[PDB]
Amino acid sequence: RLTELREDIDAILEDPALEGAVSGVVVVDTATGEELYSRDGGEQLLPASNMKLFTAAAALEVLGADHSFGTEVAAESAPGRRGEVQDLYLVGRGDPTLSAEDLDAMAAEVAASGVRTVRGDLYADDTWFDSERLVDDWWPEDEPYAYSAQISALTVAHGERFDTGVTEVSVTPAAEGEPADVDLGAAEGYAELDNRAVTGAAGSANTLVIDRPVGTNTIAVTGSLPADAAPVTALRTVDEPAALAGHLFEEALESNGVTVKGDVGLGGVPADWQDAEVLADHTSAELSEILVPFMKFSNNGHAEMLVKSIGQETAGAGTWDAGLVGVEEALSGLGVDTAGLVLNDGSGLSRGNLVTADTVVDLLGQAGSAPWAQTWSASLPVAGESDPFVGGTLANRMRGTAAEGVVEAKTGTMSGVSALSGYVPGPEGELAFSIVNNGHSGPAPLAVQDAIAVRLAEYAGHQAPE
Ligand SMILES: *B(*)CNC(=O)Cc1ccccc1
Ligand SMILES: [Mg+2]
Ligand SMILES: [Mg+2]
Repeated sequence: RLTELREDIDAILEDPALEGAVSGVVVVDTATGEELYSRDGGEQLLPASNMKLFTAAAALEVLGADHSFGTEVAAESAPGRRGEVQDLYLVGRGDPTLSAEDLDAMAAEVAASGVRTVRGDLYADDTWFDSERLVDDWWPEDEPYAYSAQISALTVAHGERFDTGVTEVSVTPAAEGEPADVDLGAAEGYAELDNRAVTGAAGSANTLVIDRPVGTNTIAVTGSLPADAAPVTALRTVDEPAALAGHLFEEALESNGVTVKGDVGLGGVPADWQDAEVLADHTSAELSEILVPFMKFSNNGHAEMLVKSIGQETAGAGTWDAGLVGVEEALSGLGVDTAGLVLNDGSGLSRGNLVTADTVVDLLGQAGSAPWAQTWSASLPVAGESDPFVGGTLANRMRGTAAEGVVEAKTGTMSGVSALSGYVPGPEGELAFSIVNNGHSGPAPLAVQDAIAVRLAEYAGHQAPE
């Protein structure tokens, strides 16, 4: 029975899609610790987004399932009879899920506290983290896209997925020959527009490009939207997430009757304030809840914020340097052997990251008997599950197969790197597996990843639902 399985997995790895590819494959029955499969379990490989497994584990260890994040508004002193304060400070402390609406709720609190005029400047304070926005080796041609958003302590999160530091751009065709209409979303009056996009003849070719040219804050739109095309929308990153948080907050104060006479800028709360008057605050949901939209959709912004939050917890330094030492420690503390790990970021985006697959499986072991096991395993995408907040990055994979509704795993794909790692729970035993692929040159071996995962779910004692 165990011998049959071993051969099958051999055959699934004969796939011509894994040509020129090193491939780490490890499976461990978790109730015994018996190794069911190993091939190159100790080869170091880029993990892409599976690196998040490591980050998420550390965040629960260091910050707690119970941990929550805060944002505050501060003046040097409370307002008086005339309802005047000088400078105002929006201070964010690494909340990954802060909305425009939470900003509006805070704006109303500022109004309900009796401020009617900010006479000075409004300052965006994100100094709870350092201002290194990007990891060193992340690719500049990549910076305009959501998963590559700049990192900050004070970032406005968009939508129910809480994609941070981005705005939504919408492009609507007009009459043929006229400029397309461009809508910059949140970032209106913040980010510059360069619109060269035009409406083309009805049923012509869509050639629309939406860019943020490197090292600018300008949204350059080019190409031709067909008169009859549906409205196009895209999430693009902005430069300086906090500053936009600031912008959006002035707008909210205006909408809540509180006038600003000054400027909106980056600024830290001065040291020489004696006892700041906190005029408004917001608390995020708890980590265990935030884990869900982070892990299901693989949120890179969240990953890195989390790392910088670990560096604040273990050292009081919202820094990649400190947080990464933080994660390594936490994993070690977990009983994980971190010899093969090289940690260069929390999202997996960096090509300096390295893992081995024994290591990943190891992590899955330890995190499995952890006090916070259920909140951990509940954040993993569940194969074939159509509801986006259950399925996640596995929603439209392994449908109609024994894997559907059972296999919980994290995904991870970029050029030449793909990974799948997680649990196959079943009647037989709760299995834990890791599949990491490097070298391959065509499409990502998702078929292969699937084949294995589906075999395991059967080995564990599941049948395809029909
Ligand atoms: B974690 C699931 N995400 C992805 O597969 C997209 C991604 C993100 C970061 C690194 C590689 C791939
Ligand atoms: Mg605006
Ligand atoms: Mg089943």
